[PDB]
Amino acid sequence: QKNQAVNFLRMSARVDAVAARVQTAVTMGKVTKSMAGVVKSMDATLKTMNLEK
Amino acid sequence: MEKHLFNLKFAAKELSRSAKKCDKEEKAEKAKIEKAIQKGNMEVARIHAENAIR
Repeated sequence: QKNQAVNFLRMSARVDAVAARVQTAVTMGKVTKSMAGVVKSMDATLKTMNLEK
Repeated sequence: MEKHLFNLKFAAKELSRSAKKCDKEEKAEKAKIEKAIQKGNMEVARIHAENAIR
């Protein structure tokens, strides 16, 4: 029982780590998409709003 | 003789109604122009502007 406690708990560690980096990957994804969004909408609204007018 | 009176009044109210339509279409056509030039299309924007005017 005790050595199993060690083994499992170790798996918990490493799997948790990958879980963290995947988390970062997803949130990064959201930020990227949304940012693309603002760059575009702002761009097509920068074409008819171009500074001279 | 009445027949001609009635046709004249009819033609008058006719012209008024058609004028009314063309005007309504005019406003709708302004809107449609704005949607058009929103993309950046300089051709559709043209013939729409034109139809609005006419």
